[PDB]
Amino acid sequence: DIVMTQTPASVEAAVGGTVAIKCQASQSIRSYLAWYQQKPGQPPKLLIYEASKLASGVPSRFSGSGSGTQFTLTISGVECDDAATYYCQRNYDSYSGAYYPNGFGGGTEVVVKGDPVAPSVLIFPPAADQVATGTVTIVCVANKYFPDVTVTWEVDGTTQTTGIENSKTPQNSADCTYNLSSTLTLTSTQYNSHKEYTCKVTQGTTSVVQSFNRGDC
Amino acid sequence: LGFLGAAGSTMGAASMTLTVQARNLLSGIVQQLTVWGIKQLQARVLAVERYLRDQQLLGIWGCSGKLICCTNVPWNSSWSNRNLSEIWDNMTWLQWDKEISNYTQIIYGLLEESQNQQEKNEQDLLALD
Amino acid sequence: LVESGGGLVQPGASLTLTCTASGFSFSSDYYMCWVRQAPGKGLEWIACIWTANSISYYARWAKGRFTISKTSSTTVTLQMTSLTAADTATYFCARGGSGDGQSLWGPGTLVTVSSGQPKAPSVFPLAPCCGDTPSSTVTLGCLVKGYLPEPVTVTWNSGTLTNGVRTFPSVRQSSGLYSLSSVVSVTSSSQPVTCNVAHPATNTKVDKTVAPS
Amino acid sequence: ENLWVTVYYGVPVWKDAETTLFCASDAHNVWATHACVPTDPNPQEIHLENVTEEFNMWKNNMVEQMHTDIISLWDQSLKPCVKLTPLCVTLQCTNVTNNITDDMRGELKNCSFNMTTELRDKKQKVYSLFYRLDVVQINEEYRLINCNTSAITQACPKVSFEPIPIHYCAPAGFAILKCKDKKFNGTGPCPSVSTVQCTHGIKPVVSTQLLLNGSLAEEEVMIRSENITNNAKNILVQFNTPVQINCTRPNNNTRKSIRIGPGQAFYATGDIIGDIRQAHCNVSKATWNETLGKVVKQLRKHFGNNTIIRFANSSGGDLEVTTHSFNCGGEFFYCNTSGLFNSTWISNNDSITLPCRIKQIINMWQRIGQAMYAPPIQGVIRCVSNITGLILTRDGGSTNSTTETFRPGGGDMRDNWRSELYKYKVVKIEPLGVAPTRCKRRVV
Ligand SMILES: *[C@@H]1O[C@H](CO)[C@@H](O[C@@H]2O[C@H](CO)[C@@H](O[C@@H]3O[C@H](CO[C@H]4O[C@H](CO[C@H]5O[C@H](CO)[C@@H](O)[C@H](O)[C@@H]5O)[C@@H](O)[C@H](O[C@H]5O[C@H](CO)[C@@H](O)[C@H](O)[C@@H]5O)[C@@H]4O)[C@@H](O)[C@H](O[C@H]4O[C@H](CO)[C@@H](O)[C@H](O)[C@@H]4O[C@H]4O[C@H](CO)[C@@H](O)[C@H](O)[C@@H]4O)[C@@H]3O)[C@H](O)[C@H]2NC(C)=O)[C@H](O)[C@H]1NC(C)=O
Ligand SMILES: *[C@@H]1O[C@H](CO)[C@@H](O[C@@H]2O[C@H](CO)[C@@H](O[C@@H]3O[C@H](CO[C@H]4O[C@H](CO)[C@@H](O)[C@H](O[C@H]5O[C@H](CO)[C@@H](O)[C@H](O)[C@@H]5O)[C@@H]4O)[C@@H](O)[C@H](O[C@H]4O[C@H](CO)[C@@H](O)[C@H](O)[C@@H]4O[C@H]4O[C@H](CO)[C@@H](O)[C@H](O)[C@@H]4O)[C@@H]3O)[C@H](O)[C@H]2NC(C)=O)[C@H](O)[C@H]1NC(C)=O
Ligand SMILES: *[C@@H]1O[C@H](CO)[C@@H](O[C@@H]2O[C@H](CO)[C@@H](O[C@@H]3O[C@H](CO[C@H]4O[C@H](CO)[C@@H](O)[C@H](O[C@H]5O[C@H](CO)[C@@H](O)[C@H](O)[C@@H]5O)[C@@H]4O)[C@@H](O)[C@H](O[C@H]4O[C@H](CO)[C@@H](O)[C@H](O)[C@@H]4O)[C@@H]3O)[C@H](O)[C@H]2NC(C)=O)[C@H](O)[C@H]1NC(C)=O
Ligand SMILES: *[C@@H]1O[C@H](CO)[C@@H](O[C@@H]2O[C@H](CO)[C@@H](O[C@@H]3O[C@H](CO[C@H]4O[C@H](CO)[C@@H](O)[C@H](O)[C@@H]4O)[C@@H](O)[C@H](O)[C@@H]3O)[C@H](O)[C@H]2NC(C)=O)[C@H](O)[C@H]1NC(C)=O
Ligand SMILES: *[C@@H]1O[C@H](CO)[C@@H](O[C@@H]2O[C@H](CO)[C@@H](O[C@@H]3O[C@H](CO)[C@@H](O)[C@H](O)[C@@H]3O)[C@H](O)[C@H]2NC(C)=O)[C@H](O)[C@H]1NC(C)=O
Ligand SMILES: *[C@@H]1O[C@H](CO)[C@@H](O[C@@H]2O[C@H](CO)[C@@H](O)[C@H](O)[C@H]2NC(C)=O)[C@H](O)[C@H]1NC(C)=O
Ligand SMILES: *[C@@H]1O[C@H](CO)[C@@H](O[C@@H]2O[C@H](CO)[C@@H](O)[C@H](O)[C@H]2NC(C)=O)[C@H](O)[C@H]1NC(C)=O
Ligand SMILES: *[C@@H]1O[C@H](CO)[C@@H](O[C@@H]2O[C@H](CO)[C@@H](O)[C@H](O)[C@H]2NC(C)=O)[C@H](O)[C@H]1NC(C)=O
Ligand SMILES: *[C@@H]1O[C@H](CO)[C@@H](O[C@@H]2O[C@H](CO)[C@@H](O)[C@H](O)[C@H]2NC(C)=O)[C@H](O)[C@H]1NC(C)=O
Ligand SMILES: *[C@@H]1O[C@H](CO)[C@@H](O[C@@H]2O[C@H](CO)[C@@H](O)[C@H](O)[C@H]2NC(C)=O)[C@H](O)[C@H]1NC(C)=O
Ligand SMILES: *[C@@H]1O[C@H](CO)[C@@H](O[C@@H]2O[C@H](CO)[C@@H](O)[C@H](O)[C@H]2NC(C)=O)[C@H](O)[C@H]1NC(C)=O
Ligand SMILES: *[C@@H]1O[C@H](CO)[C@@H](O[C@@H]2O[C@H](CO)[C@@H](O)[C@H](O)[C@H]2NC(C)=O)[C@H](O)[C@H]1NC(C)=O
Ligand SMILES: *[C@@H]1O[C@H](CO)[C@@H](O)[C@H](O)[C@H]1NC(C)=O
Ligand SMILES: *[C@@H]1O[C@H](CO)[C@@H](O)[C@H](O)[C@H]1NC(C)=O
Ligand SMILES: *[C@@H]1O[C@H](CO)[C@@H](O)[C@H](O)[C@H]1NC(C)=O
Ligand SMILES: *[C@@H]1O[C@H](CO)[C@@H](O)[C@H](O)[C@H]1NC(C)=O
Ligand SMILES: *[C@@H]1O[C@H](CO)[C@@H](O)[C@H](O)[C@H]1NC(C)=O
Ligand SMILES: *[C@@H]1O[C@H](CO)[C@@H](O)[C@H](O)[C@H]1NC(C)=O
Ligand SMILES: *[C@@H]1O[C@H](CO)[C@@H](O)[C@H](O)[C@H]1NC(C)=O
Repeated sequence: DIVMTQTPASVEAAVGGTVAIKCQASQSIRSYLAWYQQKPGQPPKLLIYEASKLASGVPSRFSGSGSGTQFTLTISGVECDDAATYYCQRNYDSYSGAYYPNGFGGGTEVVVKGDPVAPSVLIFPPAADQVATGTVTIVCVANKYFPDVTVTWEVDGTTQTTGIENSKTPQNSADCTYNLSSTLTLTSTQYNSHKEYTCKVTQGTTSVVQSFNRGDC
Repeated sequence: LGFLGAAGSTMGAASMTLTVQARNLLSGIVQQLTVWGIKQLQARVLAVERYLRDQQLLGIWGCSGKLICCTNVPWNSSWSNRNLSEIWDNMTWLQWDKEISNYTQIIYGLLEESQNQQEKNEQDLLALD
Repeated sequence: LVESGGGLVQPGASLTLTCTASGFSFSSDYYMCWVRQAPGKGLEWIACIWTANSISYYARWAKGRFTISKTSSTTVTLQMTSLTAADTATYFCARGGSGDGQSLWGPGTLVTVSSGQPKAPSVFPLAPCCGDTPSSTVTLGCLVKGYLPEPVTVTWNSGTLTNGVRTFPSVRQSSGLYSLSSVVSVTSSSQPVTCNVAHPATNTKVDKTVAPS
Repeated sequence: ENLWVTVYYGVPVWKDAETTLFCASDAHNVWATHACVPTDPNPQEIHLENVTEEFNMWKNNMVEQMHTDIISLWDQSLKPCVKLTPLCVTLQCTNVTNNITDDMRGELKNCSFNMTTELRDKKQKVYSLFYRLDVVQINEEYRLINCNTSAITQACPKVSFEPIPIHYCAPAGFAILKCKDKKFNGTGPCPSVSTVQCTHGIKPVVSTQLLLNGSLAEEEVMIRSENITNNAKNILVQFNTPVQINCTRPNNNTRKSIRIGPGQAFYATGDIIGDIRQAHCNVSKATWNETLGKVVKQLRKHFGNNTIIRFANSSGGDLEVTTHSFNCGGEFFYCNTSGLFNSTWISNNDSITLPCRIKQIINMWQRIGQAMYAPPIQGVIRCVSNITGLILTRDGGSTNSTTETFRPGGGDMRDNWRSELYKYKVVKIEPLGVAPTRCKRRVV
C-alpha cells in the first residue's frame, strides 16, 4: 500500500532554533496525516492531526503544514523538553476509503544542544558478593553533562577493548544534560589478577580520571 | 499491475501500461428477451464504433499499429508554457489532458494535413522516382 | 486505557492481550488500535477496529496471524499466534476518531518471545571505595544484573526518595539476560538508602540497603 | 528544435459519461428472468493510487436506468398473464364471523357472485374470502376497488418475486469508478477511489419507509439529505448495523381454483384453517432505541447539540407511503409503523409487535394505468430481514434551530436505488491523446 517516508532520520538543533521534519506519502492522503512525539520509555503523544490542527495542550511552537503528498512538522524555538523521536502517521486508507490511523513513518530523532556542563565522575568497585559469583562488574558513572563524553577504561595502565557496556539516559527535559553508566565486566580471576582500575571520562579539552586499587577497597 | 494503474503516476510513467490499457477496449463482451438483450446489443455496437473511430484516426495520422508515435507536427507553444520535463514528470496524464483540452481539434486537423497529407504527396513524388 | 497480558512466552506460543477502557465506553464510536514497538525501533501499526460494528483493518504482516476484537463496551483484544523472537515488543493500544490521529494511549505491555526461562535479578550494592575520606556528597546505587524478561521496577525508600535518582536504561547482554543500574545522589547527613527491585515475571521483590563504607 | 506534439494511445483519461448498463448475475424469477448473462467470480478491483474523483449522488443516471429497467421487467412478466376483467361482477357479502380475533373484526368479507364458467353459454356461483381493502361498496354489495380504474390482471403465480442481486457492468471501453471512503458525503470528491468494470449485485427489493437488506454503512450511521436546508428533500439514513425484523401472516391460508375461460385458472382464497389473527412484525425494542440514539447523534451534526429532535406519527396521504410496505414471502404487507416514531430526544418485553394489513390488489409504483391481483399463498407466511436504513422527511417552518421533527416519507423507489448506487459513477475511457516530444518524424 501507501509508503510513508520520513526525513531526516536524526537532527540536532540548538535551544531556540527551528527544526523542520518531513514526511512523504507515495500516494496523496489529502490532509489526513498526524504527528506524534515520543520520549524514551513513554507512549507516544499526539501533537498534530489533519496535517496542521494542534492537539489539546500542545505548545504553540509545534506546527504542521502540507497536503496530499508532502508534510512538515516544524518546531519553532526548540527546548530541551523537545528532545524526543517524532513520527508521522497516515490517517486515511485508499483501498477502503476509511480514516483510521495506520502506518507510521520511520521516525526522526531530535537532539537538542544546550549549555555545556562538565560531568561529575564516579567509580564503584564490585561488591564482595559479586566475586563469589565468579563475574565482576565495575561501574563508572558520568553524571549531568553536555555535550557527549568519551569513556576509556584502563587496567594497570592497559586500555580495555572488550567487556564494556555503556548506557546513557535521555536528555534532561530542563537542561538537556545526559547521564552515563559505563560498566566493565570481567571474570573474577581476571579481576583478582590485576590491581589498578581506571575510568577516564573525556569531554572536550578536559579528562577526569577516577581510579581505585582492588586491595584498597 | 492492472487496468488504469497509471492514473497513480506521471505521464512518463504512464507509458509503461499502454498495452494494458488497450486490452479492455473490446473486452468483457467476448462470452455470452427484448429487455437487456437489446441493451447488450447496443453496448456491443457502441464498443465497436468507438474502437473504430480511434483506429480511423490513427490510420489517418500514420500512427496506426502503434501506442507511441512520432508525428512531424510542431505545436504552437502558446497552448502550454511549462518546461517539457516539468510536464512529463509531475502530472497524471488526465490532469494534463484538462490543460490541452481546448486545443485538441486544432491538433487533429494539423495531423491530418500538415504532415500526413503533405507526407503522402511527398511519398508519391518518391514513388515516381 | 491500560493494556494487560504481556510477559515471557516461548517461540511458537499464542498470547492474548487485552486493552481496557476506564472512564468511557464504546457507547461512543472510536477506532481502537494496537501499535507495537520493538526495543530501540519505531512504531509499527498492527490493526484498528471500529467499535460500532467491529469492522477491522490490518497491516499486511498481521492479517492471518493477529486478530483484533471488541469483547465488551470497555475491552478490545489482540490475539497473537505463532510468535517469534521478532514479535518481542511493547504493545500499545490507542483510541482515535475518524481522521484525527490517536489522542489517548495506554502505557503499553511488554511481550518477550524467547527460549530462555524467566530469571530473577541479582542485586548488588554500588558504593565508593571503603578507603576514601568521608565526602560531603556521595552517590550510592544498585546494580540489577542477570534477569529475564524485562521489565524490572526500581524504587528507592519505597518510592518516597526520587530526587537525585538516576536509573539508567537496561542493557541486554550477549546471553540474552538484562542488566541495569540505578543510583541516587545524597549527602553525608543522609540515612542509609534502600533500593526496591521488583521483577514481576518471577514475582520477586528484593530490598538492598546501601550506605557508604 | 521546437517541440512537436505527438500521438500516444491507451493513456488513461476519464470522462463522465452515460451508457446503458449491462445486466449480469450470479449463476423463474422476475428480476433476472435468467436472461442476464452469468458472470465471472472475479471482482478484480483495482485500487487507484494517488487519485481522487468527484461523485455526485442524485446526479448519476444509473439510478434512473435501474428505475426503468425494473419496470420493464415487471410488465414483461405480466404480459403473458390472463386478464381478470370477468371479476367486475358485483358481489354479495357478509363480514366473516368464523373464529375472528376481536381486532380482526370486519377485516374479511365472504362474498359471492354470478360470474361465468369457461363455457360461453354458462355461469356459476362463485365465492371467496376477500380483504376489505380490495373492495368498495357498490352503493351506500361490493365491487372490486379498481373496477373504475384500469383493469386488474393476474396469472403466472409461479414466477418468483423474491429479490435476487443484480449486477451491472460497464460496456467495453468504459469503467465504473467507486468510492470506498466510509465518511463520504453524498456529493463531491473522494480520495478512496478504486475501480471495477462491473458491480456487485444489488437486490431489487423495495420498501415504502425503511430500507431493507441494504449494505451497512461502513463506519457510522450516515445521513444524505442533499442540501438539507431544503426540507422538500428526502433524508437518506443508513444504519451501520442491521436491525432484525421478523414478520408473519399467522393465518393458515388455503387456496381455491376457478375456470374463467379455457386455459384460464383463477386463484381464490380458501377458508382459513384455525383462528383469524392479524399479520404482524417483531423488532427489538431495545435495539430500536439504541439505533435511534445513533441517528440523533448524526442529526445533530447539522445543529447545535442541545437542540430538540422529534419523531412523529405519519402525516397521512396515500396508504402506500402512510405505511410501511413490503412483498416479503411473495405477498404484500403494510404496517402501522407510527409506534416506532413515538419519541422525542433531548440533550443528555424486549421487543415490539407492529400491527399489519394485507391488500391483494396492487397498483405498482406511481402508475395508474395498470393493476394486478396478488394470488393467495397457502400456509403461514414467515419473513426475516435486516433493516438497513430510513427514508425520512423534515417539517418546514422550524425556528430558533430547535424542535426539528421527522417522519417516515418518500417512497419513490428511486431513492432505494440510490441507497446503493451512490457508491459509483460511470466514466468513459479516452485512450487517445498527445503530448509534446523532442522527436520529429523520420524521413520516408
Ligand atoms: C446547498 O445549498 C446552498 C444554499 O443555497 C447553496 O448555496 C451555496 O453555498 C456554497 C458554499 O456554502 C457557496 O459557495 C461559496 O460562495 C461564496 C459566495 O460566492 C459569491 O461571492 C463572490 C464574492 O465573494 C467574496 O466576497 C464576499 C462578500 O462580498 C464574501 O462573502 C466572500 O466570502 C468572498 O470573500 C462572487 O464573486 C460570486 O459570484 C461570482 O461567481 C459566480 C460563479 O461562482 C458567478 O455566477 C457570478 O456571476 C460572479 O461572477 C458569488 O456571488 C464564495 O466566497 C466561495 O468561494 C470560496 O469557496 C470555494 C469552495 O467552497 C473556493 O473554490 C473559492 O476560491 C473560495 O474559497 C476561498 O474562501 C474560503 C472561505 O470563504 C476558503 O476556505 C478557501 O480555501 C479560499 O480561500 C464559494 O464559491 C455558494 O456561493 C452558495 N450559493 C450561492 C448562490 O451563493 C449550495 O450551493 C448548495 N450546495 C450543494 C452541494 O448542493
Ligand atoms: C432480506 O433478505 C433476506 C435474505 O435474502 C430475505 O430472507 C429470505 O426471504 C425469502 C423471501 O421471503 C425467504 O424465502 C422463502 O423461504 C421459504 C423457506 O425456505 C427454507 O425452508 C424450506 C422449507 O420450508 C426449504 O425447502 C428451503 O430449501 C431451499 O433453500 C435452501 C437455502 O436456504 C437450500 O439449501 C435448499 O436446497 C432449497 O433450495 C429452505 O431451507 C421457501 O419455502 C420459499 O420458497 C417457496 O416460495 C417461493 C416463492 O416465493 C417458491 O418459488 C418456492 O418454490 C417455494 O414454494 C413452494 O412451497 C410453497 C409452500 O411452502 C408452495 O405453495 C409452492 O407451490 C412451492 O411448492 C422462499 O424461498 C427466505 O427463507 C428468507 N430467509 C430467511 C433467513 O428467512 C428477506 O426476504 C429480505 N427482505 C426484503 C424486504 O426483501
Ligand atoms: C396518527 O395518530 C393519530 C392520533 O394518535 C391518529 O388519528 C386518529 O385516528 C383514529 C382512527 O383513524 C380516529 O378515530 C376515529 O374517529 C372517528 C370519528 O371520531 C369522532 O367522534 C368520536 C365519537 O364517535 C370522538 O371521540 C372523536 O374525537 C376525537 O377526534 C377529535 C378530532 O377529530 C378530537 O378533537 C377529539 O379530542 C378526539 O380525539 C371524534 O370527534 C370514529 O368514527 C372512528 O371509529 C370507527 O372506526 C374505528 C376503527 O378505527 C372503530 O373501532 C369504531 O367502532 C368506529 O367504526 C375512530 O375512532 C381519531 O379521531 C384520530 N385522531 C384525530 C385527532 O383525528 C392517526 O390515525 C394516526 N395515523 C394513521 C395513519 O393512522
Ligand atoms: C396507528 O398508530 C396510531 C398511533 O400512533 C393509532 O392511533 C390510535 O387509534 C386507535 C384507533 O382509532 C385508538 O384506539 C382506540 O382508543 C380508544 C381510547 O383509548 C384511550 O382511552 C381508553 C379508555 O377510553 C384507554 O383504555 C386506552 O389506554 C386509551 O388511553 C379505545 O376506547 C379503543 O378501544 C381503541 O383502542 C388509539 O387510542 C389511538 N392512539 C392514541 C395514542 O390515542 C392508529 O389507530 C394506528 N392504526 C392501527 C391500524 O393500528
Ligand atoms: C504518488 O504521487 C507521487 C507524484 O504525484 C509519486 O511520487 C514519487 O514517489 C516515488 C517513490 O516514493 C519517488 O521515487 C524515487 O525517486 C528517486 C529520485 O531519483 C529514485 O532514485 C528512486 O529510485 C525512486 O524511484 C519519486 O521521486 C516521487 N516523485 C515523482 C515520481 O515525481 C508517488 O510514486 C505516487 N504514489 C503511488 C503509489 O503511485
Ligand atoms: C345472481 O343472479 C341471479 C339471477 O341470474 C340472481 O337471482 C335473482 O335475484 C333477483 C333479485 O335478487 C330476483 O329478482 C330474481 O328472481 C332472481 N332470479 C331467480 C332465478 O330467482 C341472484 O340474486 C344473483 N346473485 C347475486 C349475489 O347478485
Ligand atoms: C373510483 O370510484 C370510487 C367511487 O366508486 C372513487 O372513490 C372516491 O374516493 C374518495 C376518497 O375516498 C371519496 O371522497 C369518494 O366519495 C369516493 N367515491 C365513492 C363512489 O365512494 C375513486 O375516486 C374513483 N377513481 C377514479 C379514478 O375516478
Ligand atoms: C426473530 O425471531 C427469531 C426466532 O423466532 C429469533 O432467532 C433467535 O436468535 C437467537 C440468537 O442467535 C437464537 O439463540 C434463538 O435460538 C433464535 N430463536 C429460534 C426460535 O431459533 C430472532 O432473534 C428474532 N429477531 C428479533 C429482532 O426479534
Ligand atoms: C412476535 O413476538 C411476540 C412476543 O415477542 C409474539 O407474541 C407472543 O405470542 C404468544 C402466542 O401468540 C403468547 O403466548 C405470548 O405471550 C406473546 N408475547 C407477548 C410479549 O405478548 C408473536 O407470536 C411474535 N410474532 C411473530 C410473527 O414472530
Ligand atoms: C362463505 O359463505 C358460503 C355460503 O355463503 C359458505 O359455504 C358453505 O360452507 C359450509 C362449510 O364450509 C358448507 O357446509 C356449505 O355446504 C357451503 N355452502 C355452499 C353453498 O357451498 C362458506 O363456508 C363461507 N366461508 C367462510 C370462510 O365463512
Ligand atoms: C394449514 O392447514 C392445513 C390443513 O388444515 C395443513 O395441511 C396438512 O398438512 C399435513 C402435512 O403436509 C398433512 O399431514 C395434513 O393431513 C394436512 N391437513 C389436512 C386437513 O389435509 C397445513 O400443514 C397447514 N399449514 C402449515 C404451514 O402447517
Ligand atoms: C443480516 O445482515 C447480516 C450482515 O450482513 C448477516 O450476517 C452475516 O452473515 C453472513 C453469512 O452468514 C456472514 O458471512 C457475515 O459475516 C455476517 N455479517 C456480519 C457483520 O458478521 C445476516 O445473515 C443477515 N440476515 C439474514 C437473515 O441473512
Ligand atoms: C501561436 O498560436 C496563436 C493562436 O493559436 C497565434 O496567434 C500565434 O501567432 C502563434 N505563434 C506561434 C509562434 O506559433
Ligand atoms: C478551456 O476553455 C474554457 C472556456 O473557453 C475555460 O473555462 C477553461 O479554463 C479552458 N481550459 C483549458 C485547460 O484550456
Ligand atoms: C359488517 O361490518 C360493518 C362494519 O365493520 C357493519 O357496519 C355492518 O353492519 C356489518 N354487517 C353485518 C351483516 O354484520
Ligand atoms: C461533508 O460535507 C460537510 C459540509 O459540506 C462538511 O462539513 C464535512 O466535513 C464533509 N465530510 C468530510 C468527511 O469531510
Ligand atoms: C432509550 O435509551 C435512552 C438512553 O440511551 C433512555 O433514556 C430511554 O429510557 C430508552 N428508552 C426506553 C423506552 O427505555
Ligand atoms: C457540538 O458539541 C461538540 C462536542 O462533541 C463540539 O465539538 C461542537 O463544536 C459543538 N457544535 C456546536 C455547533 O455547538
Ligand atoms: C406514545 O406512546 C405512549 C405509550 O407508549 C402513549 O402513552 C402516548 O400517548 C404516545 N404519544 C402520543 C403523542 O400519542
